[PDB]
Amino acid sequence: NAMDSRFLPATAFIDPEGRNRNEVERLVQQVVDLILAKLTGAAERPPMPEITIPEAAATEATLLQAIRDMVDGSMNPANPGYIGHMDPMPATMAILGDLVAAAVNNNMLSLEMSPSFSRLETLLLRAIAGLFGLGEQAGGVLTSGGSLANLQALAVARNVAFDSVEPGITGLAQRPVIFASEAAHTSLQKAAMLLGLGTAAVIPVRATADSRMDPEDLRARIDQARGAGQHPFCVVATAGTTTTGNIDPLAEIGAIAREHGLWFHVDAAYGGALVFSERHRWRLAGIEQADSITFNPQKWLYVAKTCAMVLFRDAGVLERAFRIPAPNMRATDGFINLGEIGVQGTRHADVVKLWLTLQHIGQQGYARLIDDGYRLAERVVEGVRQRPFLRLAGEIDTNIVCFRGEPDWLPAERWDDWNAALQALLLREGKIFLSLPVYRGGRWLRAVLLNPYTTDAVIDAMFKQIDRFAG
Amino acid sequence: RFLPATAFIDPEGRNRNEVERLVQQVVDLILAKLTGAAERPPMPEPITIPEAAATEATLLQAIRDMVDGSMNPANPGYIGHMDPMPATMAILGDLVAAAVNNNMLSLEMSPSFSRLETLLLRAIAGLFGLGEQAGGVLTSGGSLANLQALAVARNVAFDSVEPGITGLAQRPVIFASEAAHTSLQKAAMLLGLGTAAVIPVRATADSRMDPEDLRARIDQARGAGQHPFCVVATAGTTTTGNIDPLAEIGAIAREHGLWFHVDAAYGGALVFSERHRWRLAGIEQADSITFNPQKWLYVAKTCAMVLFRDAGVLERAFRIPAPNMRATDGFINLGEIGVQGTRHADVVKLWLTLQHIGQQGYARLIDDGYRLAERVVEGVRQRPFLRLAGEIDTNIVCFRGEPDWLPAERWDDWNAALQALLLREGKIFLSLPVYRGGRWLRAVLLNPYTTDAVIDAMFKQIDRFAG
Repeated sequence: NAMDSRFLPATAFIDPEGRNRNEVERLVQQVVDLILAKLTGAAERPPMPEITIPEAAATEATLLQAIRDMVDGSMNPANPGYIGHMDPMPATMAILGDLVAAAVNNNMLSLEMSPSFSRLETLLLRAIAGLFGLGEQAGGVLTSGGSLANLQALAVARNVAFDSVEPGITGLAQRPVIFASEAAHTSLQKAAMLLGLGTAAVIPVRATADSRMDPEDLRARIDQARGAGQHPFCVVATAGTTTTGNIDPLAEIGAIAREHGLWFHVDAAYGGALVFSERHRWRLAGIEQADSITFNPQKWLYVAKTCAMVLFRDAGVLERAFRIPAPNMRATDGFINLGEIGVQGTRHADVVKLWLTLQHIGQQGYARLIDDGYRLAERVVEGVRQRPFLRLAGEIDTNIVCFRGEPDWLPAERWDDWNAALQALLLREGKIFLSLPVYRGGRWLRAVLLNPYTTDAVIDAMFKQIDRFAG
Repeated sequence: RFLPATAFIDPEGRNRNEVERLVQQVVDLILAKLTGAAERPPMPEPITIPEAAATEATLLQAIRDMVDGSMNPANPGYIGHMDPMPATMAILGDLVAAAVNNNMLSLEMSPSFSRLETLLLRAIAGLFGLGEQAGGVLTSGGSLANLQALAVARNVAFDSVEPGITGLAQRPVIFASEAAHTSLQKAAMLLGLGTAAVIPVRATADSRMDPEDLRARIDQARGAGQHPFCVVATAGTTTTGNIDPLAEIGAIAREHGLWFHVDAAYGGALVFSERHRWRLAGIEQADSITFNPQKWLYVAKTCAMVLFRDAGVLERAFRIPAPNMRATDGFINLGEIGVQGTRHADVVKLWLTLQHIGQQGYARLIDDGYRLAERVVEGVRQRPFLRLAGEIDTNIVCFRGEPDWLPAERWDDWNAALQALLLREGKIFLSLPVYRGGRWLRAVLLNPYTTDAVIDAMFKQIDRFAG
C-alpha cells in the first residue's frame, strides 16, 4: 500500500473506499474553482496570451500555480474577439464529459475495457450516419482528430483497391493516387505519406474562384493520371475547406468518382455539422452517396478537442478491408472491439463528451448556432464588400470568411506585409484574433465565426480598426 | 428554437451561477462514484439525437448510467489489464485541458502546451538516456506511437515521404518478438507494409526475444530478398509483461544497420524507478522509444509518446513539405511532426500527474506492483495445477490451470470457467488472453489499492474451484 507510504501524496489517487475523500474533494474543488473563474472570466483574458520531473511530490500550491500558468499562457477562444480558427470555446457539457471520461478511465480499445462507451459510440455513430443519409449498413468510429479519420478512410480505400491488408503495397506497378481539391486539407498529404503512398500521391484538383473543386478538372486529372500509368483509387471532396469554408460540389464529385470506380470520401470535418440545419443542409447534397465521411464535432459542434469520426456507408468494410487478422470476438449482443476497426487501439472515451454535448444543445440548438454563424459571416462579407481596398477570397458556403487587403497604394509584393501588420494590429489593439493563412500564394485574413458570444459589435469594431489602419 | 442557458460558459460571467451549479453536480456525482468505487464491481453487471436541449436531470442520469455501465479499474479486485485507475491530477488535468480547449496542432493554438510538451518530452527522453538531441511528441495512444516510429524508420530507410513505397522490389520487413504488440501488425498494414511484414522472432520460455533467432530471421529475410529496416524490442510484453534483452537486441540491430525501436509502452515506466530501471538497460541506445504514461504512470487515457534519439529525424523523414514557421524561441508546430494534426492537450494531465506523484512516488508504486506480482507468482508456484507462463519482468503475471484431471483440450474451458467464477464470485477481474494457442489467466498488479488480501482471496477461490 504505497498510498499509505511517505513516498506518495495522500491525494495521488482517489481512495475507492473513501478514505481520502476529504483531501481529494479539496484538491478537486480548488481546480474546479480556479477553472470556472478562468472561464466565466474568459473575456478578461485576451484571445492570444501576452522543466524537470520532481523527485518528490509537488505541493497543492505548485500544482495550482502550474494550472494557472497553463491557463494564462493558453489561447483563449472563449474571448468574443477570437474569430480566427475552427477552434471554438467548448460546450459546457463537453468539458464535463471529459471530466467523466477521465474519471472512469475506460478504454475504447475493447468492449471489456469500455462496455458501455463502446456500445454507445457504435450506436451513436450509426445515428449520425443516418443524418448524413448513408443508409442501413452505415457506421463508424470516433478517432482522435480529423487527420486520423482521413487516414483511416484512405487506408480503407487503399485496402479495398489493392488488397493490401496482409501483403501491403510495395508490389504495385502503378502508383496509387487520390484526388483532392487544391484547397483540401493537408492531412490528405500526411495520410498519403503514412499510407506509403507518398505525399505526391495526392493529386490536386483545380478549385474555382469560390474555392470549390472543379469537376471538369477532376475528370481531367483522373484521365491524366490513368494516362500517366497511375492507379487512381479515391476522390476526396471537401465540405468546408479549412481556409475559406467552401464546400465542394459533392454530388458531381461523387458521380465522377462513381463513374470511375473510385472510393468517394467526403472530408466534412467542418461542414458536416450542417446536417443539423434544415436551412443549410442542402449544401451537402450528394454527401449521402459517399463511401466514407470524415466529420469533426470538435469544430462546429463545439465539442472539446478531440472529437472526430469517420463513417462508412458500409461499416462491414472495416472488417473486410482494415481489421488485421485476429480471432473473431464479437459480443453476443453483436458489438465488436473498436480497436480492431480503428487506427488507434487504446483510445480515450470521446463519446461521453459527444453524447452529452449533443443532448444538451440538441439539433435545434445547433441549427440556431449555425444560423448565427452564417449571419455573422454575412456581416463580415458585407463589410468587405463595402471596402474596395478589401477583397473576398470568394463566395462563402459556411460561417467562414477569408479576405485580404489588396490596397492600390502598395505594390502587390507588399500586400502580405500589409495584411500581417493589420492582423497584428487587430490582435494587439483590437483584441480581435484573425488567422493569417497562406492562401493562393499570399497571406489572407481569416475569420471563423464560431464563438457564440461574438457579436455584431465585435465585427463592427474590427472594421473600424481596419479602416483606421488603412486610412 | 433555442439553447440551454448553460450550453456554454458566458465569458463575461452572465451565466456563472447556472454554470457553477451544473458543474458542481457533475463533479459531486463523479467524486461520489470514485470515492465509492469499491462499491461497484470491477466489471459492470435506442440512441437518437434529440431536437431539443436535454434537461440537466437527463444529463446527470446519463452520466450515472455511463459510470455504472463502465469498467471499474478503481476496484481493488481489478487486476486484469494495463488499465489503471487514474491519478487524481490526471482527472483534473483533463478538466483543465478540456476547459481551455487548446489545440496541439500548432503553437498558435497551444502556445504554452506545445512548449511544455516539447520540453517535458526532452526531459523524459533524458530519463531514457537518449542523449542531447532526443525529443518526441505525445500521441493519442501507443499504437500511434508505434506507427510513427515505424513510419520514420521506413521513411529513413526508403526515402518514402514524397514518393511512397510502392515502387519497391524488395518487401520491407521488421522483426519483433512473437510476444510483441499487434499494433506493429496494424502499423505495418497502415504503413503499406502489410501485416505479414512483421516477422516474428522466437521468444524464450520467459517470453523474451531470442537474440540468436533474431539474427537468424534477419539473415533469412535477406536471403528471401526482403529488406529488413527495423527491429522492435519490447520492454514489457502485453501478455506476460516480459522485457526483451534490450542491449543484445540493440547490438544486433546496430550490427545489421537496422533502426532500433523499443516498444516500452508499459515497461518504460521503469525509468522512474532507481530500483528497477536496470531492467531497461540498452534502451538508451534506441533510435526510438514508445512509452505510454497511461499505463504504469497512471495517467488517464490517453497518454503516450514516441521519442526519438534524434528529434531532428521528424523534420527530415516525416514532416510533410511545408513552409518553415518555427517560432523565434525555436519551437515547431507539433502537428507538423506527429501522426495527428489536431490533438488534445494530453501534456496537461501528464505534467500535473508527474509533478504530483514524483519520481519517488512512481518508484514506490512500481515496487509495490512487483511485490504483488511476486505474491501471485508464489501462489502459482505453490499449486501444481497452476503453471506460470514464465519468469516475470514487470508487475504482470500470466498463468493458467493445467489440471491433470482434464484433457489438455479442456484446459481453456477450465480457465475460462475460473476467470468467470473469480469475477462473479470473487469480484476479482483477471484477463483471459489467448497465449501459446491457449487461454491463460493474466494479472496486472496496477491498482495501488490492490493488496495481499485481494491476492489471497483470489487463490482461495482458485483453490475452491480446483477442489
